Amino acid sequence: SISKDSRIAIIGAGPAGLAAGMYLEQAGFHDYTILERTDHVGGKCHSPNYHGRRYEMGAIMGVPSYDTIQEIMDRTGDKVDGPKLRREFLHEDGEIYVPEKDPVRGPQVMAAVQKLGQLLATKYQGYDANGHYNKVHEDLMLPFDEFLALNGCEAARDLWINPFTAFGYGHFDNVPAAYVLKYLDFVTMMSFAKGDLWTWADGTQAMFEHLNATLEHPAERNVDITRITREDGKVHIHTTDWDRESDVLVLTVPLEKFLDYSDADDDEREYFSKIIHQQYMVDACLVKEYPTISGYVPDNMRPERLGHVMVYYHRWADDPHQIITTYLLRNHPDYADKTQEECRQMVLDDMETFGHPVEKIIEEQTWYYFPHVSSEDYKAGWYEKVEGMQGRRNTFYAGEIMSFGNFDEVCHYSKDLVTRFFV
Ligand SMILES: Cc1cc2nc3c(=O)[nH]c(=O)nc-3n(C[C@H](O)[C@H](O)[C@H](O)COP(=O)(O)OP(=O)(O)OC[C@H]3O[C@@H](n4cnc5c(N)ncnc54)[C@H](O)[C@@H]3O)c2cc1C
Ligand code: NA
Repeated sequence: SISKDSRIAIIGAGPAGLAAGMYLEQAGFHDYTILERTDHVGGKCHSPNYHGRRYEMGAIMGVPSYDTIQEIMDRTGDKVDGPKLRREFLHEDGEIYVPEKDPVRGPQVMAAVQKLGQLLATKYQGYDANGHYNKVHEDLMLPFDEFLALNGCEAARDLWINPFTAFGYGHFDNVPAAYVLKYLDFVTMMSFAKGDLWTWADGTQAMFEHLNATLEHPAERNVDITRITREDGKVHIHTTDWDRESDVLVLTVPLEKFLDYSDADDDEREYFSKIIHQQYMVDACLVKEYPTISGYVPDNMRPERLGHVMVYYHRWADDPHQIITTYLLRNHPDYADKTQEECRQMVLDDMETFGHPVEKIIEEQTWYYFPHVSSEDYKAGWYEKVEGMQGRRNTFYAGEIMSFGNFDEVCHYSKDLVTRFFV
């Protein structure tokens, strides 16, 4: 479909762009370049150093069905070798509870989970295909909570919420089921429930730094792209230090932000303007009365508790002076955005309520997170349109918006992008 001698410009050296280069290269496309704006690779897989070890400012974990990430690891020599994950559940007052042994609610949840599994196995068979170019059932276009209510499966939300809302992906009242069930597909949900999770001692970033190194063309970094245009069957890229012509453009960067430095056409502008994102804030903390385990707080995952700590990550069990990361959301469609200052204050108060008071915040990051569209826009055929635009003026669209904000999903999509359009 596309000629091996094409000059291919990939924008972004996150998992998505690095994967694009890997699978292009392995398909015989040797003239790609990856353009990265920062000084580093891995994107939201970001594993900085502290006291001889690496902590996670972004992604922490995978599941055994992360087949594409296994291929990446087959290529780099990396191994799943991080510390074990364990967790407790806390109420918003900090008291420990065991929802798995709630004799009334527990059965209700697992019964709903059983029923949903059967629906997914029959009625919604195909729901978990990567990307959204296979048009899902209309039901999956509804907010997850409405999708569950339609099917009499409300109580299932209790299991699904913890690795979703706490993981920054937003709230079940508004986020379409399509996203939730592609990420937390039945088998993936089961792996999470069971604690069968991948972590890396050197961070999730490490395998991406290593992938980049294995590439024929490691990413070019500190590349400040000021403008892109696509006249006359060609791509023209202008950066502070140069400007070059390519034959093919691959975007793994945010598509609404792309509008501000490109000759974006009417469709691009109209549709990329609909993209909404999460403001997901992570605080790298030194604390007293070091936790003995990670904690989730479902009470603080309610929209009424927006900006509160939903979860904190106990990474290094042996060293009580190592980093504990905290996680909170600053936005919700039906609420005013929470300010950084006020959310930072909640980090301190909540961690104190939890009995693990903060001595120091050494790093803090609000991420551009989980780009997506509303149920209304999804229903109106957003992905039909954008997937119909694939290749228009030699521009291909990828990254988080085109699949899901998880590093296996975006890598998987980049791989299939090669199969779908290039080979
Ligand atoms: C706190 C947190 C927890 C997470 N937990 C998990 C998890 O448990 N499991 C999981 O699978 N995933 C997890 N993720 C999500 C995962 O990290 C991302 O979905 C993944 O990194 C997406 O890869 P990407 O390449 O599409 O986007 P990104 O990682 O965001 O990378 C995009 C790249 O493009 C670059 N870029 C942006 N603009 C430009 C520009 N204008 N010009 C050039 N380059 C540009 C960026 O600098 C970046 O390198 C987590 C993320 C965070 C923040
Ligand atoms: Na459970």
